[PDB]
Amino acid sequence: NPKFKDLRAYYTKPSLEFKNEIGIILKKWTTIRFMNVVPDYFIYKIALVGKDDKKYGEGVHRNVDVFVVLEENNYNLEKYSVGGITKSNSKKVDHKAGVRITKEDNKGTISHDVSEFKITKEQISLKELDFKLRKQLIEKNNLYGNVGSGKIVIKMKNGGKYTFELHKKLQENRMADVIDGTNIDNIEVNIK
Ligand SMILES: CC(=O)N[C@@H]1[C@@H](O[C@@H]2O[C@@H](C)[C@@H](O)[C@@H](O)[C@@H]2O)[C@H](O[C@@H]2O[C@H](CO)[C@H](O)[C@H](O[C@]3(C(=O)O)C[C@H](O)[C@@H](NC(C)=O)[C@H]([C@H](O)[C@H](O)CO)O3)[C@H]2O)[C@@H](CO)O[C@@H]1O
Ligand SMILES: [Cl-]
Repeated sequence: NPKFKDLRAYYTKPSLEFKNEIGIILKKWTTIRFMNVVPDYFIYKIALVGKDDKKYGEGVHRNVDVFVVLEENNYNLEKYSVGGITKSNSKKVDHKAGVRITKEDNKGTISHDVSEFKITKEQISLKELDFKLRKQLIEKNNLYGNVGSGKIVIKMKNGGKYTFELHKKLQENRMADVIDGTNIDNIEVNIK
């Protein structure tokens, strides 16, 4: 009940997608480092968390895509987002993955729904997957209305999996983890 409010608000935030941009990293001036992205005359500050800190050194980084979710921060920054950095596509991707949703309402009834998640990137961040999928589950399945727990599992063609626990926000460090979008096989969602 109480926890759903915060999650529903976060996962209904607006997002932005920047592709084929350049990232600019200057000397560390605070506790976390940032990649600056300037698509159209405003500077986006992307926190470098988890694996991204060692992945991007000072200087210019070409072929950068960013999945952006602006949010509040303790650094006094106006256009701040965490993770979501990937390598731009070498060429167009036109792929898709079936989503299988099992939901048990607050009355015990078990239902099923299906959707198709469209994949247009070779490399996709767990940030993007987690965010887009939860937003879809809120809009179409009322996630965080009556029920707000369970899991999203991204199943890969090689047998790998990536799990997002629905009762809390995706851990920040994992927002920088990236996977092969073309190798996503299907997605399983269980809400309870
Ligand atoms: C304090 C904190 O934020 N710690 C996180 C780890 O999360 C904690 O430990 C977990 C075991 C769990 O108890 C969680 O609730 C805690 O916050 C985090 O560990 C990942 O947690 C997620 C669930 O939130 C998964 O359990 C993940 O295991 C898997 C996965 O299913 O997603 C296993 C899977 O085999 C593996 N896939 C491959 C191909 O290797 C994936 C994958 O490594 C991750 O999804 C990539 O993000 O992991 C736990 O690893 C941990 C992940 O690095 O980060 C902080 O330490
Ligand atoms: Cl695995």
